[PDB]
Amino acid sequence: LIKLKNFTELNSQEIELIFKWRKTKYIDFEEHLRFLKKLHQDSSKKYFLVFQDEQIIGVIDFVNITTKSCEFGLYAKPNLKGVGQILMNEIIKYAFESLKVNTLKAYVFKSNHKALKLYQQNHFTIYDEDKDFYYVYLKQS
Ligand SMILES: CC(=O)SCCNC(=O)CCNC(=O)[C@H](O)C(C)(C)COP(=O)(O)OP(=O)(O)OC[C@H]1O[C@@H](n2cnc3c(N)ncnc32)[C@H](O)[C@@H]1OP(=O)(O)O
Repeated sequence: LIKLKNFTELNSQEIELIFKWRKTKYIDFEEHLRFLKKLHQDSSKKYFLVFQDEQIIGVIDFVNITTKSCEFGLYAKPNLKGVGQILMNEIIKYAFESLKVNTLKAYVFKSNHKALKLYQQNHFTIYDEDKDFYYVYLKQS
């Protein structure tokens, strides 16, 4: 039902679509392609387009991937609501089962209450804070 499409396999329609989330100019298109090219070359980052029954519902990402940890991010398709939990399920499953990391980490601006609540609901704990960010983690064991 829920499937992950690696950014390394995106087609031009998908690239067009997702980078507009908030007449494509050549410089924007070219900058998106250069990003996708870096993803082909960098095993420490992985971005996925997430599908639910052949409909796009958001993007998830894992960066600073090591054998023990990673950072993650998520972004709901902007016309959809209530898909954060699905994206979070996928993030945790993929990190624990596919990357096999013990620690999942993120940081978010303190004003991002939607994201914080979602992380807290999935048993994340705030372990640090600076002027801009809260830093959260979840450990498998
Ligand atoms: C790459 C990155 O940007 S990573 C940083 C995190 N990602 C982002 O900030 C990207 C922009 N934001 C998003 O894509 C979305 O807002 C997401 C994915 C974070 C959340 O999406 P959704 O789950 O669709 O949002 P939704 O409107 O359902 O709200 C999620 C929950 O927070 C709750 N919430 C909303 N506002 C508040 C608030 N002020 N205080 C506490 N909780 C709140 C909702 O009631 C909801 O509760 P539930 O989980 O009990 O149902």
